[PDB]
Amino acid sequence: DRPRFSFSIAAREGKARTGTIEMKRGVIRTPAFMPVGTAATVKALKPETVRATGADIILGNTYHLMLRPGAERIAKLGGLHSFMGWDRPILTDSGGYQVMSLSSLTKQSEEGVTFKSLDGSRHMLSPERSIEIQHLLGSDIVMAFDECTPYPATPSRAASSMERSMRWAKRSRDAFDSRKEQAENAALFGIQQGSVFENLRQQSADALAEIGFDGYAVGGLAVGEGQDEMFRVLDFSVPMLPDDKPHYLMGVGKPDDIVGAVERGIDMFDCVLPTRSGRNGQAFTWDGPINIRNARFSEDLKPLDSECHCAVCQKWSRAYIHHLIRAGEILGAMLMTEHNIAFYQQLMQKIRDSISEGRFSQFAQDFRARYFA
Amino acid sequence: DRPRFSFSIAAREGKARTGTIEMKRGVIRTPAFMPVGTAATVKALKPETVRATGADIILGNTYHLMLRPGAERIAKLGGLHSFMGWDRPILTDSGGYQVMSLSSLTKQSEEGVTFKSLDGSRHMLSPERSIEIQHLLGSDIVMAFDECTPYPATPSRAASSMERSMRWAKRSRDAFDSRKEQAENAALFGIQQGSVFENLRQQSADALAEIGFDGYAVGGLAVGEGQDEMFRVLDFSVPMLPDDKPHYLMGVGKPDDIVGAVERGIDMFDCVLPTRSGRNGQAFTWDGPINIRNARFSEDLKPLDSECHCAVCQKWSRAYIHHLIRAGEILGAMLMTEHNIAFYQQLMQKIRDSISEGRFSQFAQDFRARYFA
Ligand SMILES: CNc1nc2c(CC[C@H]3O[C@@H](OC)[C@H](O)[C@@H]3O)c3nc(N)[nH]c(=O)c3cc2[nH]1
Ligand SMILES: CNc1nc2c(CC[C@H]3O[C@@H](OC)[C@H](O)[C@@H]3O)c3nc(N)[nH]c(=O)c3cc2[nH]1
Ligand SMILES: [Cl-]
Ligand SMILES: [Cl-]
Ligand SMILES: [Zn+2]
Ligand SMILES: [Zn+2]
Repeated sequence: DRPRFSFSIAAREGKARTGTIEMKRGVIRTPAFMPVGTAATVKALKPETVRATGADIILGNTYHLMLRPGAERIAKLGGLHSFMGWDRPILTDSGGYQVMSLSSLTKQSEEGVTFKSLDGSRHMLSPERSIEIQHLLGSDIVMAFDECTPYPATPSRAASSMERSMRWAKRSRDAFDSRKEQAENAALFGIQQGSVFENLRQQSADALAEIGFDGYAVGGLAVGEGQDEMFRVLDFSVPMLPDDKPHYLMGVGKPDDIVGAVERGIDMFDCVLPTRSGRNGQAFTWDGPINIRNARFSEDLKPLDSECHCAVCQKWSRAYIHHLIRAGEILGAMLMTEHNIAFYQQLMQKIRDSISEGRFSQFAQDFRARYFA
Repeated sequence: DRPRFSFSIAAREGKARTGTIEMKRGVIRTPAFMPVGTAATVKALKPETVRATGADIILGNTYHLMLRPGAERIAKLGGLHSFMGWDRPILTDSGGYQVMSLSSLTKQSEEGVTFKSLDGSRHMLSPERSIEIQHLLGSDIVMAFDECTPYPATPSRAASSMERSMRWAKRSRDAFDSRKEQAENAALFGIQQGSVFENLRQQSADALAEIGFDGYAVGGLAVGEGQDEMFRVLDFSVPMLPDDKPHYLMGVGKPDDIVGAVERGIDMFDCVLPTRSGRNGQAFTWDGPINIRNARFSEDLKPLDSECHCAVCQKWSRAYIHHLIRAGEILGAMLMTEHNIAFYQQLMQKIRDSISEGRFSQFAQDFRARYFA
């Protein structure tokens, strides 16, 4: 039987790595893309379809599930896996991003964060409660409860925020370890903060490594800083993390962001872009994104992408999908989403294979030349 | 190879019949239920899923497709079957119901009907244009262009409407026959009108039989008359139609309506109820409909129906589907719709098998006793 957690690196090229994470519920091929399913569903897809696209793991969120249908309720019903019908690993975010994004709904203290408004209803999160919710969900990869520092941030505020997150990281560690069933069957990842500042990123990495985690996320990015800045921060931040554990870049991203992040040592990704923008009519192709709503696609018999191996591209035309999306038809959302998630997984497969073969640098160059032609 | 059209009756019980319609694109088992897909999609289902539920044929609509994406456009793209990815028979309604339902948008004459409002855009239908559109779509069963008489109607107005429909039926016949490819590969059904009046129903049946059609629809019902009245009209109306051709009751209906209509000699049905009410949270079960939104289902681990063989009932709980529908999630619509269409197809299968075995009367009684308990 598989271990609780084992990350193995099979091949490297520069800072890029490819390998596997073995967990009780399955193997995760890295670099990995995690489709997002905040409401216990990857929007518009059956779990079998998510799996058919090549996904090894999906992401859920403590915050959303706490509100609906409720953490205790999901536990009573047998856990998140049984509830939604996905039997493979699930990573759950801790709510720490919502601490920032929904801050106007919040009262924050060193103890935790209380969210208000069911109208005006209150829900509390803290390192202890976040870890408890993730246990109730039966999460396989549990994220520490942090605060995603807003961007931009002054060095003083970035430091204060990061320092609180490191204290919360220790509390997350202790809460996780104190629950035997969780400690024995799930993994716990810490989240590096520090905004765009090298010294704070170093302090955060050191604090997290001292505590010790199964994996290390780079938090606090993909919050409006832009690719140049994000890459600049990754350049110094990723090498600060333990080399022998997975590196997870939260919230990234567009295909080119993913490629560049892998070039900088990232092993795991999540983003709503393929799902959300899919429902909005944006389809990813090897020649760049297209908006299927555009009148130029109304009689285009080609598939969304000329090479894509997904079921959507095997069967339906751009013209049909154009019609569906224009008409607001549910099947439009379904087909766009399946194709985009499949595209993302094919991207990850090409990345993995090219690293394994020592030709990732060439792949990255070729990918960019064509995607941005 | 299969014929253009051959209806064979394999077994009978009272007025009920079971058999097959063989057409070039496939065999239709009767009594048959046709899922509705007005916008070139059965809402929230891939065609493969529609087929997996047991559907042999689906319904499209001349009116909706004329407006979006356009009949000529669909023809240019290779026809409706290729466009939407359903390779089996498709029946297309003629627009005659919309002549009534959208009458405030219309100017009507003996020549046809023009619909207004793309803002204020005009679109014309007539027997000739309706049949032409259905040809452009590549419909397998073409419906005559009629007018669904509003309900209630005075005998005078019902007569005038019916008489116009019979003139339009002859024009539909001639338009269909004048197009060699259509005449050789598709079938044409006439539509009986006459409101709730026996003498007008008889005149309409006689006119249609004199013209001659491949099948005969009972039109002008399921327009607010209620089951008692609908059944009363079917009691005298269905025997007026040629016995050796299919009898299609347009717009019906709830499960009990279908059972009673089969008891009265109906072979084919269409209705948006399982799809539309599915998206609205109504699930059909052998113990009657339930509304999955109801709080009583929030922690109910049972499938939607205890006996249903559909994929949804094999995998997901009422509690999960309750959550999805409450959350407005697309997967909620998908799962409810697949289950409801599967339920309807299982109903049709039970009807067919019971007629084949000479125990349909018993089935109808048992069905009603449990469904309305
Ligand atoms: C988009 N960029 C981005 N996403 C981020 C997320 C996930 C949001 C999570 O919240 C939901 O999206 C709003 C989804 O479930 C998503 O996985 C983050 N989560 C934590 N705990 N800490 C961060 O510093 C953080 C930074 C992010 N930057
Ligand atoms: C609901 N009851 C009912 N439906 C009916 C339809 C189909 C509407 C068609 O229009 C669309 O639904 C509005 C769907 O495509 C549907 O198949 C009818 N069509 C014709 N041509 N003539 C009728 O007398 C008629 C009567 C109906 N009664
Ligand atoms: Cl999404
Ligand atoms: Cl519908
Ligand atoms: Zn594709
Ligand atoms: Zn079912």
